[PDB]
Amino acid sequence: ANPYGAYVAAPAGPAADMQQLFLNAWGQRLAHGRVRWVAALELHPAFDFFVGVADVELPGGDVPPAGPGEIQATWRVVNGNLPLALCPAAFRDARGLELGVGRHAMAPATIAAVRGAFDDRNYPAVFYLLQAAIHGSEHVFCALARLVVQCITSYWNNTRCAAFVNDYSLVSYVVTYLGGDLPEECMAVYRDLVAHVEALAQLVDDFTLTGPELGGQAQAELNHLMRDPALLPPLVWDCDALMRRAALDRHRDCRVSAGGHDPVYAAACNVATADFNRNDGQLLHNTQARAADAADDRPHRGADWTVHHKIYYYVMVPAFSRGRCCTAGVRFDRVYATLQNMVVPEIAPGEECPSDPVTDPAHPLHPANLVANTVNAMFHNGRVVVDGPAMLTLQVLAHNMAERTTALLCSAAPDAGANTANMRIFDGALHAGILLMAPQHLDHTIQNGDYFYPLPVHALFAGADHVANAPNFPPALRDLSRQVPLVPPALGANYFSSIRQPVVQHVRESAAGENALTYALMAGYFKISPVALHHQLKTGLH
Repeated sequence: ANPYGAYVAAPAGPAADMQQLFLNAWGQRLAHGRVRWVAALELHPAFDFFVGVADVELPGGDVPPAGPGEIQATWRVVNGNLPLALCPAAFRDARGLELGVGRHAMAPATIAAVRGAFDDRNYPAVFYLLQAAIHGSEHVFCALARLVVQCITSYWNNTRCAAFVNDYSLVSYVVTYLGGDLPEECMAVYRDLVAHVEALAQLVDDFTLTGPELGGQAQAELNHLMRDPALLPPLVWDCDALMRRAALDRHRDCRVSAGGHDPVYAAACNVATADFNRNDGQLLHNTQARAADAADDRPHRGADWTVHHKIYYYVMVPAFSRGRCCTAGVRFDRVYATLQNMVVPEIAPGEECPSDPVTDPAHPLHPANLVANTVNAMFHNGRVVVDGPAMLTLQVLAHNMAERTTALLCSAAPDAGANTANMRIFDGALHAGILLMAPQHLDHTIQNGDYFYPLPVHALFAGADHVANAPNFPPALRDLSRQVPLVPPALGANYFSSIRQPVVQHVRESAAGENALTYALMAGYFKISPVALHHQLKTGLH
């Protein structure tokens, strides 16, 4: 048999290496046997029965100790996990559809805008490096605020498309703060986006009952996955979701492995502090508004924040990307470098700052100044228009920066499952990572592994194109990958994800408008425990 979806490895140091260490040990295991989930033992709905692994303590291990393949079973958590056989896609779609009527609904515009962003193969690379530099930091988003307003307007005017939709934190800000700074029709989009994620959040409370607090965890946490503090979103800039998580009753038994080390926090990082090559499992927790509010212990953002993120990444993203997209770790040195390597000609004494880059030869984006391998070059390729001062704000990065993108493997035993009565749930996630939206041109900087390296934390985000066209991709597996999510066993396995293939499969083939497909998923994300059903039933979910 093929244990791919069955096995779960433990963090193998160098995040930017992980994914490779993988395709070099499972190259055979994969091309050989066949994979089930990616498409006999359907003994029960509330569970998943598969050809286990035998004697191995799942949490660790580099490769499956080939041998007596026993048969294990895992608890499908959300109802969304019931195979598409037992639960037709066409149905779940219809479910969300009727579920939609009477609730929020992203306007035609906002959809075409955001989708477009995601489907744009020429999406200005600069934006990623910028996003990388603006690592979830609100403080920094505020600095480069001028710069940003430019990119967004720039891009928007070129093609009505939301500038940074691939990152909630930014999208969050762009709503919080560049009020009358972006064109009307355009700010609209960014708002609408959050306005939706706001409704999807309300949906949970709409089908949860207002009562006691079971197991030190509010009802909604037992009745729904997104609202469940046990699952941290795929991508985490700070350490909020990670703090609150470790702050759960023993009867969960949470285990988080940071790149392979007990995760130690960090309140900040300079240019003196920053160690791009650090392998010790220390996570930056610096994303505050004021540098004064500096913390190492307490969390910064708040309870809801992290939620909306999960809502965005697990619903909104799939909703728009339909799977064509993938999470990746960043090479901050490579970035920070070419980033703070610009060319701003001296402002002509007596003259005013260059406004137009097609004429004034003193404009950093005038062809005359476009030096190869310089951030000036990039802005040009992206058909982006940013003036000199804006470009200079990048001086901030030296003050507030993020060093390494860490691979996170967390886990725990089920909640309202004690009457269920071993196998624990596994979930991956990236600390300093970003979501590569559309797949940029094969031999270019984004794909060339220049600044960013592909590293899927979950089946939901693992576009073949990103991983297949990667730097050292075994040409043998090219075929396989063209139809099988390659999430590193170090980051989790299908039969253990709080959300398995059915869901993925759903998105991939679903054929509903985003609004519909949105609510659809948000629904599928409800729990399955008796209590869940209790609530879901009372409120009238089904």
